[PDB]
Amino acid sequence: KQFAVIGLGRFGGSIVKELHRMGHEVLAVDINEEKVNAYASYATHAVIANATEENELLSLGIRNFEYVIVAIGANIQASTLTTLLLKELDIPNIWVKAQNYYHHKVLEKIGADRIIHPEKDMGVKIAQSLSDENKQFAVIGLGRFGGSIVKELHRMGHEVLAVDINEEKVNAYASYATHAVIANATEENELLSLGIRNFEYVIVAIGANIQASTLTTLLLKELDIPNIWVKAQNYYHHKVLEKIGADRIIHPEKDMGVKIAQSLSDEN
Amino acid sequence: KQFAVIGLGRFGGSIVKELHRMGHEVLAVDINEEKVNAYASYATHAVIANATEENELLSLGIRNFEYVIVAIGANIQASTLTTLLLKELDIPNIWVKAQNYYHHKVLEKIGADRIIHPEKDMGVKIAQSLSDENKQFAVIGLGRFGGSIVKELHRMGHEVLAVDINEEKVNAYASYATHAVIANATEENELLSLGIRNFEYVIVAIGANIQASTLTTLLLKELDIPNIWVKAQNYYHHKVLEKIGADRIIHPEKDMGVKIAQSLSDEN
Amino acid sequence: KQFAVIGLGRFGGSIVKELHRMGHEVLAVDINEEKVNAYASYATHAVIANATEENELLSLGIRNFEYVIVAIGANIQASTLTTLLLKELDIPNIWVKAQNYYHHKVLEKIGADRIIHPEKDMGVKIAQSLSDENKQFAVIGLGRFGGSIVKELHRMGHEVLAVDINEEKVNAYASYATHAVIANATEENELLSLGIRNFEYVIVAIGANIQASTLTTLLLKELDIPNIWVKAQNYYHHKVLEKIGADRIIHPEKDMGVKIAQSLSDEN
Amino acid sequence: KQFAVIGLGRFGGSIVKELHRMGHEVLAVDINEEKVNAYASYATHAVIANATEENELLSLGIRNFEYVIVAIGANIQASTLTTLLLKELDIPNIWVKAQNYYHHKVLEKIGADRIIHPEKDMGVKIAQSLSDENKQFAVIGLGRFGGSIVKELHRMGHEVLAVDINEEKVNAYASYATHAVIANATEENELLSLGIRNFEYVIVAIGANIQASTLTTLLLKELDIPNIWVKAQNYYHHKVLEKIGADRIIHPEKDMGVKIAQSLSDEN
Amino acid sequence: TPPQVLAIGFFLTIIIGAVLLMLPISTTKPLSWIDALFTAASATTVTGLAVVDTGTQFTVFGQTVIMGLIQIGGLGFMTFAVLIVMIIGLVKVLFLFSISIELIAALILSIRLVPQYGWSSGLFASLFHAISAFNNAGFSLWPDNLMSYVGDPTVNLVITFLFITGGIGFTVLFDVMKNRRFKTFSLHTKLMLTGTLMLNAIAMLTVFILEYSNPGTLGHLHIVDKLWASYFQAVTPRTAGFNSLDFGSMREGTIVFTLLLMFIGAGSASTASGIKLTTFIVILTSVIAYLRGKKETVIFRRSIKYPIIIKALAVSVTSLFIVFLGIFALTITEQAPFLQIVFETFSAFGTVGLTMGLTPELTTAGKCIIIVIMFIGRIGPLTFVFSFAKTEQSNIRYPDGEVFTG
Amino acid sequence: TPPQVLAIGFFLTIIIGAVLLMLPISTTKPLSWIDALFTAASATTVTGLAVVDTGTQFTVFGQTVIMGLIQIGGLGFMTFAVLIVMIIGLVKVLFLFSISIELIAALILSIRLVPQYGWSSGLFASLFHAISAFNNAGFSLWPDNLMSYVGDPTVNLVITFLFITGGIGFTVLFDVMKNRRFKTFSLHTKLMLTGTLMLNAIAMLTVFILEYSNPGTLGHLHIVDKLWASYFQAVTPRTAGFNSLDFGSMREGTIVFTLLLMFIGAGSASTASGIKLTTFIVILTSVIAYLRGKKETVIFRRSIKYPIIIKALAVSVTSLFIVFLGIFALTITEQAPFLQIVFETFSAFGTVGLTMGLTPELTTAGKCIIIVIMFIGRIGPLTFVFSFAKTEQSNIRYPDGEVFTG
Repeated sequence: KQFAVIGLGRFGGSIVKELHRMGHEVLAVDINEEKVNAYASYATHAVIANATEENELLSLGIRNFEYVIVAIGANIQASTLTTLLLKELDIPNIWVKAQNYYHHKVLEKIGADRIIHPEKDMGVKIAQSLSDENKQFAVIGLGRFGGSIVKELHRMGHEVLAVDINEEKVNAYASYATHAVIANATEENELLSLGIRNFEYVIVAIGANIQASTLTTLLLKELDIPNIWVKAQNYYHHKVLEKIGADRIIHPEKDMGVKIAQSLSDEN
Repeated sequence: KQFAVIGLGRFGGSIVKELHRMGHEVLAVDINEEKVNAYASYATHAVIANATEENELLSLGIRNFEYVIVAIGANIQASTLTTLLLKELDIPNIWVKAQNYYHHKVLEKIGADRIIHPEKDMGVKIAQSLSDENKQFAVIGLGRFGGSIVKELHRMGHEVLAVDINEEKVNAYASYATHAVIANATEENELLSLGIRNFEYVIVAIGANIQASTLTTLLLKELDIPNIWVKAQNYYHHKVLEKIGADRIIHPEKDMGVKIAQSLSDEN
Repeated sequence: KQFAVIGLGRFGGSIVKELHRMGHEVLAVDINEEKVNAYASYATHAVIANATEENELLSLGIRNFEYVIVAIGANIQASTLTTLLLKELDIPNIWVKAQNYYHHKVLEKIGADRIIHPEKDMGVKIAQSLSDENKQFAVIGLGRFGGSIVKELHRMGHEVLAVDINEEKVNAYASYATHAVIANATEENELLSLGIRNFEYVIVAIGANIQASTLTTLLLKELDIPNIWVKAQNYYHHKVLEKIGADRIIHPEKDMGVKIAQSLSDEN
Repeated sequence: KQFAVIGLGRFGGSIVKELHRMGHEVLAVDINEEKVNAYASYATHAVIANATEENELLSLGIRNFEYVIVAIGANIQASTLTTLLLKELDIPNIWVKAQNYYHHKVLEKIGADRIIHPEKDMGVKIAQSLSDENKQFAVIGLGRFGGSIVKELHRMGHEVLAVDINEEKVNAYASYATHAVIANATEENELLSLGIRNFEYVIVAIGANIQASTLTTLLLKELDIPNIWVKAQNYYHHKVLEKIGADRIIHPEKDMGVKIAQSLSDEN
Repeated sequence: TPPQVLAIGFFLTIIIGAVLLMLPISTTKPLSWIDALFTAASATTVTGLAVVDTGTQFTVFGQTVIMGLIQIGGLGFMTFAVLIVMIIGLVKVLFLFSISIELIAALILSIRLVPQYGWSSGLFASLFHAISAFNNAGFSLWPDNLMSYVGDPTVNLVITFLFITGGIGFTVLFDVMKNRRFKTFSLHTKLMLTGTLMLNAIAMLTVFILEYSNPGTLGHLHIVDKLWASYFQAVTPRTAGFNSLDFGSMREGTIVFTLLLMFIGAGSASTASGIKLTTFIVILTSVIAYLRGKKETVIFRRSIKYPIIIKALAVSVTSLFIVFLGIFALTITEQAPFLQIVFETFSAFGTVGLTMGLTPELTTAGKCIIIVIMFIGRIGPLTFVFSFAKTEQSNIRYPDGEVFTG
Repeated sequence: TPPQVLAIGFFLTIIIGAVLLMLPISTTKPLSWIDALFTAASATTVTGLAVVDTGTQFTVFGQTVIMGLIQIGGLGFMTFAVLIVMIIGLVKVLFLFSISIELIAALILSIRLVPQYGWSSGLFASLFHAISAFNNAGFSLWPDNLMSYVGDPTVNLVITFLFITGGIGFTVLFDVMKNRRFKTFSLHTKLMLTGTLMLNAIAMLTVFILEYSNPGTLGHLHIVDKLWASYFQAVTPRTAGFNSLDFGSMREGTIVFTLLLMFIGAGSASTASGIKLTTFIVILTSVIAYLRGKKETVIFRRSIKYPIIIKALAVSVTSLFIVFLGIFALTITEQAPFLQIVFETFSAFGTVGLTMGLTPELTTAGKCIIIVIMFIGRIGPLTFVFSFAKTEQSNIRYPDGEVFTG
């Protein structure tokens, strides 16, 4: 009934706006005010507070909330110490956004009721969208997202042409894909020689700078790739990719928040 | 009759392929071989040589060429010392690509029969294309190119809303434009507050990184700007700006080489 | 009786060698083998293991050790998750090296029997060495170490001329010192104008690059400063500062480990 | 009789001070005023001017000066165009500071009466000081200075243990030295295994970061190296190396100017 | 240390075993001080040579100790894959699995057609050969050295499966077990299966074409007995050491191909080999890629990284460089034919077992060196040199050095 | 194209020269269709083999065509080397410098102790051998193939200097000229001088220790005549082709070392070789570094870059792989001893010239293949394969492939 989301990052902002969309009370709160300002009309109560101070948690009546969400990115100690305080107020259900693998383990021993990996848990959902959408699968960029789709599609039993810019990731994904390839998706000859033309589903999950993501898809659309699915970064990345011919665009940080905002609504 | 182009950069490559297109003999030559390879069928004779060594200029019969073109970019000494050697072989007409202002002066006292500024001389031609095309003119990015159009459009007597990322350039262009403005073309509010929507002709000459060039035009096209003219950098920058809605794209060195390759053909 | 130190950094290496010096058994262990090799005869048992894996904590008989020391610097999660596992094995006394302030809080709710701030806790010990050594006090560089001495000396009731390169620290230390000054210790005029000649005890706690530390002490020795105390970084820093005329050199982690190695010895 | 030095850099500053020391008229002048201020009492006439403008050369009576010195570093065109103007005023003797090899060539065809390479021409003089000083020679850092001493000492016929941080220089100096070695002078084991102890004369010409210069000498002084000669950068680099135990310190910028200031005096 | 332990340690099982058999209980006729440190060296190196015949000269005590030394040589083989795996818990599996396939394929499948000699010579001769077959020894009981079982279906089918699978590396042994899929085998395991069978086809073809009309061996055999020889003749130079036909009465060309066929070992782990099959493939196919323009050496669309190239080259030249030293130091020691001196050395270093009739007629001076040949070859030319090699670490690079070789 | 032109082009000088000699003017006794395409192939390949004796079977015209054909072959290598150097103006020097040291060291220094036979056979026999010596041919006039000049000082001193320097790279030929300093020689040139002389000392020691008591050749020669043979027999396996003593009456061990001594060519630029000396050094010393620890193969404190390693390995295995094919494809073709079949092949592929007495008794079936051996070995195994090798450029990389070989 009473919902509260801490940390207005990309993930924690996509749950405050979605839970408010259907019509549920959301106690949004972030460490500074720059984000809390733009979310003044996107939540039941917008608050500027630091989730590490005890008196700011009590004065906020946070214990009346059966569902607290910690989406503070960047420094992990802000994410951990928060849930450490929440588990002391006997919060019924605390949901936390973890960063790496060890963050999963430490939060599990604190008492974190739920842990969500926006990049990982999204890849397994996209790897289900590509499976139920139909043969030839190819994922470019073995980031956290691009690695969770190569790992999942291979689990179901589908051919995956995994390929990343360097080999450090392609090495650990040698037994995680049908064909692990070390290539740069911006070079034409590396796209042709890889027989990428034969792949109806290309996934550009390259992270970091946008040009590697875009130029890839730009080349893919030239090879008449039937369905190109791309991992975008910011809003302008969506618009430009939409005008290139990107058949599908996925926001791991945003699209996951709307799914979690559906998991908290149907949970009561 | 006999044409020879030294340095196969973007400029020196656009004159070798153009003069060869009509059907004129071109002795293309550059310091490395990486470029001379791709221009083996784009010239009458592709040669790998350093234009600073005497024996390589003599053994190439360069003296038989009444028109030698020094397009070696990057460091200037390769450009200067070349023409310095060429003016010793009594070359009838030496045409040189200068870089900055002092390059113009030093090459002038060497004996350079002609000097070309690809970024500058192109802006004055575009400032002629925008004038004969029709009222409200605005040029973003006060680079060498974007500065040569604000200077020339204001010269004839047309309103120019000059604007660049930083103020260092906007200062020197205070009396060179109808309105000098310091703004970042990536921020929407700075584009709206500048009344940029009223300008039928927006010029994005922000050089260096491409995202500042692109994102700008992406915003401009959202404001339904009638005619956006953009300065592209590489081949892929041409493709991406084309799918955004760029009403025209200008390659300062490429488009200038074809004009010089027309000045050398009609000169004899 | 049973001593074990995890993480062979500068702090955790100065306790394995000190406890081994007196004649106490030390179970040294670090994440990589690069350090475990050099400490093969500096401890009772040198082991290569990762403190986050359970099976490597059990197979090492770590529970038989009443005193476990977590000195793993750099990432905090390695420091935290370790103590989290240690407290599960009912370790009698766990001593941990915290990094920032929040690290102190989170480690306190896990069950850490003791927390040591090598930079901070050493400043308060030096602030006692300077007090019992005699009038005019001045500390350069408001780092973690240099901030822990301006606050301690001001507590007893001694004049402190605090000064840092920028103002961000000097602002928070305006009421923590007799005089908060914003200055760069490399400029002669800023040293003369601050009346630094009248101070018999100068402390250079500027961390990070060594040249700022050295050059300061170089200038101080020119004004005939009676006693200069410097925070060195590496071994060569100790040597070069020694040939400059540094009256005192302090290694906050090294000198703290030998004190903790004495607190653990006399604790049983 | 009439002397004038253009550009008050490290080189052009060390000539204005030396010529004024013995007692000769010096028309010092630099592009801006920051340098011309400190040299107001260091020259017969301190002037703020740009040597590329004709009217500034005429109004200064520069033609009355038989000896003009262009010491303007950084951009080469400022150096070249200056001498280009001077040769027009029929300046009897123009001496120029060249930067790279092509600068030597282009200035040579302008009419430059003399060209000086401070880093190069100094190494050949040091290579003469080490020869007449006695057997085992070793030069660290194959910069322009450290490369001109390995090239010269090998010319007369003396053993040179050339060694630089990376291989790119040690490759081109394989037949220019008795032993070309690729090593970092900051690692102890690389200094011992190279038998550097057997070398009575070690030269640290590692430019760029001072710490590689210093730390090297710091190590060398530990090996009881009889005579360590070091290339310092700034004034403070002179003081710190002096307290380490550097037997000799050379300023290629400064020390060469006092030699040219002696060449222009004894020339009339 | 890991290298030196296997060098001097494996040397002691030779010496101690050379007195376990020189004892008057295991030797009927006087065993000279020379012919005792050799035959005990050949069983522990699982080589297949012997100055004296093992079945008649040695009693039941002289044959069981040979079996034990063969088991010892198979164990040191099991150590080399434990080295391969890392680059304790397995040690249970490897030896237990040895005596498993060694018993069920001997006292059950090899005792089917050998119970003829009774139970005093049918129970033992069916078990003695599998400890030597599976281990790729070459030590046979009857003096015929399996020559009597030319076209016996049981022998050629049972014993081959012993030194073949026993001859492939532990990896492919262990890999096919838990993997078991036609497409999930790793690079190395997928290599062996292909190269093993494919080469046997080239080998059975070679022996069958050249020894087809040879009236001495295979020439007058029946149509079915002609396959049991060519097949077995072409599967036994894999350091097996069994004779289906005699090698001292064959065309000169066949012996040549065997010198190469016995030179190249079989399997990395193997059971015994001079230069493992994997080494030959890599070296050869890497050159084939040099004639093509491919910058890198890619196989099975899973390109091998550069280190495997130089190590294969080292093991390659070393075996040749040593076998050459043997052919040289034996042509002068003993007045013997040249074709036999070359065959003997390739076999001695390969622990191959096939001998053209020179091993009984080995002199003393040529023995001590030959004992080293089988010693160096079994222990492998790489893990053997690492012992007495003072490892040196260079920290400083040096200028480029141009040099022609074309 | 640069590879193919040298392949099919050098093939024509063989064919055209094979009719320049079978003409009834140059042949006394009938020259069969088989023994004509051979001897003309050996001179152009400067190999040193011949089905028929060159001095008695061929008239003045025959020896002239052989002689001039050898000059063409040495010129072809002279171009072969120059191409290796850079990867027109010199072509004057090299041929002019050829006929210079070929004339001043023949018609002046070789006509000193040969004017005995008159001027019809003393002026010619002193010029014919130097175009063959300096080019490392092995074609001698008198049937004894220089056996008559066992210990004559003029012969062992004049001819050796011809095929040694001619046999070292034109690099070290050209290098010592303008450099001329003891310390300024490049890596490759400094290599040759060391490896050339040093190996000759090992080779004279070998021939002198083994052929010392051998009553056939060298056993009962005088004390001084014993050095003129051990030395010369130690320097003639360098693709020279001259017999100071007969090889068909030597200890079996001596012949063995020669197979290796003749296998390794001498110098890259050189005069003719199966696998140039530089190749052997690199391959071997690169392994010596592996057995220790140096992360790179550094020689003379001027480390060679990685590409030289793979190319040297390629030239290595190719020569062996082909020579083995020859030894195999000849043991069956002709009923000959085994030691001679192996000696012949190593020599045929190295263009070595030393023959144990099998070249006159070569059958027809074994000839057309042997003609290819000298053809392939002379043209070098690398620049010969690049012709009919469709060069294939790989642009995409592949995953790591684990595989062990120890």
